[PDB]
Amino acid sequence: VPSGQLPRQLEIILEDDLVDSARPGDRVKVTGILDIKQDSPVKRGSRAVFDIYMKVSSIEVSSEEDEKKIKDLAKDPWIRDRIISSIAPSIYGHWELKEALALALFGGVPKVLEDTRIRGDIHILIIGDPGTAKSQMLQFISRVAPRAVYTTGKGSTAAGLTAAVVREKGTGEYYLEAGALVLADGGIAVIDEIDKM
Amino acid sequence: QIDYRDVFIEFLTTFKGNNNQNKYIERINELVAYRKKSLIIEFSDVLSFNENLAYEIINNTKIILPILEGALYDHILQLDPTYQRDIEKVHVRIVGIPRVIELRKIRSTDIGKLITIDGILVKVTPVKERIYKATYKHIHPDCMQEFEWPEDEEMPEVLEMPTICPKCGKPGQFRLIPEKTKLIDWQKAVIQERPEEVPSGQLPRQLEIILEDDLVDSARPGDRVKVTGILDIKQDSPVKRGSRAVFDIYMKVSSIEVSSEEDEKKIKDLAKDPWIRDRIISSIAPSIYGHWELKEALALALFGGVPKVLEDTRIRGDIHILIIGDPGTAKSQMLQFISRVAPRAVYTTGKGSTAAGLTAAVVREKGTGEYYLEAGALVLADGGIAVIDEIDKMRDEDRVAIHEAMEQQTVSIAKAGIVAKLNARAAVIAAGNPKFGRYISERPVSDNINLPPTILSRFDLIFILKDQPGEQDRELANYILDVHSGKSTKNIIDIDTLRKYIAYARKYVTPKITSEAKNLITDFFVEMRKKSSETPDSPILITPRQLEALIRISEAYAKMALKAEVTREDAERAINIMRLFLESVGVDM
Amino acid sequence: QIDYRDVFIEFLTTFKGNNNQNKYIERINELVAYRKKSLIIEFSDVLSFNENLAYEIINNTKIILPILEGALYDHILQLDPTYQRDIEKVHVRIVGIPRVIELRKIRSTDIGKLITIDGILVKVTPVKERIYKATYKHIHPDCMQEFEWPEDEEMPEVLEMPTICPKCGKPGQFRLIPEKTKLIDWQKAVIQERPEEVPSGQLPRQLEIILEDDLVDSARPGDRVKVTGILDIKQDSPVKRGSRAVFDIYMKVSSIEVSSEEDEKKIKDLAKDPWIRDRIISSIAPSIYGHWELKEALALALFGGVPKVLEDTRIRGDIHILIIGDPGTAKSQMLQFISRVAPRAVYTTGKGSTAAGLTAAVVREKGTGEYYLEAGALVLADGGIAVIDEIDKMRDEDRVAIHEAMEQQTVSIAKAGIVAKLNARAAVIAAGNPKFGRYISERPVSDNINLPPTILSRFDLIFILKDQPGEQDRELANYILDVHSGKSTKNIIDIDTLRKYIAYARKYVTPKITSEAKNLITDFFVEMRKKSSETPDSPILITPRQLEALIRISEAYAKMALKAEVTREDAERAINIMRLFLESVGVDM
DNA sequence: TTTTTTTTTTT
Ligand SMILES: [Mg+2]
Ligand SMILES: [Mg+2]
Ligand SMILES: [Zn+2]
Ligand SMILES: [Zn+2]
Repeated sequence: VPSGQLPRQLEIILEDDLVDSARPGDRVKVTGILDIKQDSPVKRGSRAVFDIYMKVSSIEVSSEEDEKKIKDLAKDPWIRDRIISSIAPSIYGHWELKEALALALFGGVPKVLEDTRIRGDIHILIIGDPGTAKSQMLQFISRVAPRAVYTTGKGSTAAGLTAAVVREKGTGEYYLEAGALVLADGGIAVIDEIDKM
Repeated sequence: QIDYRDVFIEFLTTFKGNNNQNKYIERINELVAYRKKSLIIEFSDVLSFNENLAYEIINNTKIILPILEGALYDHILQLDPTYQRDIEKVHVRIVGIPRVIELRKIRSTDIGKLITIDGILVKVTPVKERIYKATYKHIHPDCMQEFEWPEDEEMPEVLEMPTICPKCGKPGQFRLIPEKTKLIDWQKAVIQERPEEVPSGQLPRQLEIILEDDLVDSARPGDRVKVTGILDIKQDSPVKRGSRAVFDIYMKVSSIEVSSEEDEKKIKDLAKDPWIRDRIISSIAPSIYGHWELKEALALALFGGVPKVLEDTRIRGDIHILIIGDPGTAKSQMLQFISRVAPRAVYTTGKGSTAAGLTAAVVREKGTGEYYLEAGALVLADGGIAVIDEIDKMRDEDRVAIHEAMEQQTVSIAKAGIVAKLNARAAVIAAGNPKFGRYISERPVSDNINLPPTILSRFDLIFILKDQPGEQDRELANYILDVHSGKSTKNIIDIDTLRKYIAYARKYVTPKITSEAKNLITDFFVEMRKKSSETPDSPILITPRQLEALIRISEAYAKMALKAEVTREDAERAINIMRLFLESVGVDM
Repeated sequence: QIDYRDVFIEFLTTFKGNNNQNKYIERINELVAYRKKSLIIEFSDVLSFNENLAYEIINNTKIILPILEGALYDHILQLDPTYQRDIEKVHVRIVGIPRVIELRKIRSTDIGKLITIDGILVKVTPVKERIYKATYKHIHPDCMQEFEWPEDEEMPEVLEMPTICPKCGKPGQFRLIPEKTKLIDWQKAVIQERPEEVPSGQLPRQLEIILEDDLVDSARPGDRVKVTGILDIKQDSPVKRGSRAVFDIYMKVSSIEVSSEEDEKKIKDLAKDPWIRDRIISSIAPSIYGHWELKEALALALFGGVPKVLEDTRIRGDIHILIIGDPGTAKSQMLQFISRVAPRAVYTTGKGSTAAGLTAAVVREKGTGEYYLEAGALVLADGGIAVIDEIDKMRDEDRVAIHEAMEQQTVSIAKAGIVAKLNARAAVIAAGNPKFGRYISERPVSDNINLPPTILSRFDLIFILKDQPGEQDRELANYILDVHSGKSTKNIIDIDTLRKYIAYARKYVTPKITSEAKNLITDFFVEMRKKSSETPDSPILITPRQLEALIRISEAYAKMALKAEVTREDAERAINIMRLFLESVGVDM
């Protein structure tokens, strides 16, 4: 996005076996043919201006050499120390906090019992004086995690965190839109300035 | 090709059941007895009897289904002619189709084929009428003729009127004649996929289903059902131009399954054991050890007392239980167990789910602005059990209205020009955290749960759960890890058998109070009042509501053993459990 | 086919009533005398006279009702020639049809047959006009012709215009002529099923009914009614293209019954008892033990005083009662009994207890975006009794909003560009708990009640209920257990005849004050004022409102015995009950 | 319903 501008959007069409090939919030690479979009041909009067939409032919989300590379890293006896040392390299100190943040990236193993369920996710709360690089680390966590969402207490609403009802004015229909917590399912949700929410 | 009508008729009359009893004839006779007009058959039986017939049903259901219905109708009228002039069309429905498709996996290849879907009902529209054979009159000064426009064909889902009068061969204006128009019952429902099968990070899908004829009002909203039928593309408005060559898909329901005499025999047999009362206590929440007093109370709540309806007043028969447990005391384990074991239960929190927190609310219409009513948690749980976790942070509006619903079991509205009264006869089981994090023994109960003392008097029993760091910690730690690995106890009753046991007792047992039980309860209540009077700072008010609790608790014990009357033993147990409750809150009984 | 109008005319004259008085002959006379234009026929008197006439009326209702009505019109014409050119068409109403169908059980087969439905009226639209015979003029320079479009046929519900002029056989445009158009009165109302028949966990359903001609304004919302007629499909917007061959169901009302000379005889017989006052008091909440003085007060509020309307002022005639008591003192149970026996009552416990919900609310009409008033609890209770529960839990700023309603019996709103006044002539009965939940004898009376003196002066009687344990618990426990055992008190006036007695007394008895009663009331008021001046610490102000409370109470006692004037004994009873109220608040006399 | 600024009544 250029300076002082808002992000742009494009409409894509998935057909046949390409449906349900991705989830919202994913970074994708999409290939296909561009075409102009027609929606109300009968609406005569000016409006000789059309929008462009993409006709998808193949979609990629986000492999053998990498797996070999990963296995070699795990062979080092001090791999755990290397991983901790790699969390926010630009921050001095805070070794205990860095160690805990590494654990939350991996997490535990969920367990389904006879009656109840045990979560595998780890929740971390940080309280610190201003200027202690709390926000710098959280920015790093949201960038290194395979799936993460960064939110702020003041810039978030209850509807925007769980699900927002969108009335389809074209047909007068109600349907849900995924919120921040839903989009972070299976990942990490990062909340800054939780005390100010 | 081969006429299966003869095969179908002999199959029904010569079906070897569990003992070759020909159960299909039995239900056919039952159908004639009550004029049910709908016969259901199992696909497994058809396949076992003649797999060739089964394949035709599952492959060409569009063509051969009316053929089979005609053969069945002829057999029914031949067996009994009185069925005529009452039902002109019988219905045959297939269940247990092996072609099961997940809701999210439906594609274009499944359109027009017989498939079955499993899901949850969310919305049900009121019953309406659909035209399948209309009658029209040509308004042209020379015609004055009446005719049925959809000639030799059923009226499609799209209402269309003739352009040229068939009788006079002229165009013009046509008027519908409702008096000579055939109608069929029509209902629309929405089915939603279960949360278990929803992929991660995605919203649940929905599907529109249409119920017609006797299938209307076959399932209350919020029930897990299995639906079988045909898929088709919806046509909301075919005359709407604007491209949009895409369409949704809906389902024409042909058979719906929701979720015995032998059970009643085994239920009565299960009650023959004189130790049945203690067995039921053990069967409650087998995962958690100890907490026998709390387990005993929950068993009484499920059975409940017998409500009294008099000429001028109504007396509550439900039993309300309050649990105040420290954090980490696993107060949500049996609460989840209670919901599963209860035949009808509603799970919610203090704030509720919708705008109507617990009792009810009045909401303006989004489209028209008209005022209507929305049922709360208590109303939706009428006749069952309402499990309300986290009772201590209910809405401020409900903090006053709950007084009437908890005692009079009614919700009264006199707002925005609407006067209404809704029944709320539901037993309430609620859990709340202490207002100071950890419970304080020396302090009273009112200043420990953050509720008005009036509400406390409306609860039959109150129990306090404390996480005492005693010797049990080692056992508790081992117990917690054993639950992680997996373990179970023995000599209990499964939830499935227990659930029907409670349902049977609540429908056929109405215990009566005897003189011996009457005298025992009277003496204890007088004794209760004296003890509270002596203490000038009693932590719990002893009101006449307590006397009603003794009657209700004692009746539950008799209902627990399917007793016709209440005896001394039932009264003695009722007194003892109340004595423990007074000790728990810190009253020297 | 044979005719029956001769038998119908014969039945109207040859039928013998209970005493062979030929009421239908008398009923015809009343119809002619008052130009009633509508006649009511009981179905139980038709099959008894001729069973054959009963079935044809039920079955072929469409093609036999106009025939019978036409014959009756000729019978009236000879009975009174002047009835002509006053009422051109007459109507006959049939009630007590054996075909009664529950609202939820209506299906396709029930359309087109005479049925009966019992329910509750919730809303009525204002009276309108419907065209059943239109007159048109062809706007085409050649034609200039006027005609009635629907020939030999009543104009359908859908407004249809001619396409070809019958006078000239040419197309064009036509102009309606309102001056030559025949109209019929039209009204729409919505009926709701009673809560008794609503299934548990479900919201009540509604049905739309149409009242036409003299049936308009025959009932008001909130009334239990029994309606008879024919169902039909609703063609609200037939011009709406877009498929949707699904139609709703509405009801064409033929007769309506709301909620008898024999009742008057029964009521008058009851008043002959010298101890009728005692019997009425004993009949108030028989299931509640004790509280005799509170039961006496509740009886007075049900009957009330005599409002005075003068050329310059209006004087309140209603009686207001306030009850303060400890929890579990049967306050809510007794209040619920009032709503059952009162002809019109409104209940409000926790929801709608705000200022807007109690008197009136200004709501934005989303149809046009403007503002209009919505009736509150007190306005909806006009002419009846308003019951308020948990008054002590109401906010003080919300509670003061009813000061004008309790005394001036009007509600005035000046908000958001709306200035309006509404009538709120209702009796207010309120219940609540003391300041500290339970009454404390150590604290004075003033802080125990915790209410401003301004609102206390508006209550005619105030009672304090104390739950003090003692020797009466055994009697209370025995009485409660006896109630649970099914035992009931005898020699008690039951519910429905008590409701009739109160309704008759309120609208037919107007006692007047005599000279004997004037002296007794004046003397007590002077004595009461002196006692109040003696003690300045009293929590109750003795204002002139108290003097009028004595007048209102004394009139109610006379009205309770169907007496035409207030005598010495009635004044003495009013003074006696006033003494107890003063003693109940610590004001000795 | 949803975020927004606004005057208003009422949560
Ligand atoms: Mg920061
Ligand atoms: Mg009460
Ligand atoms: Zn024609
Ligand atoms: Zn003409």
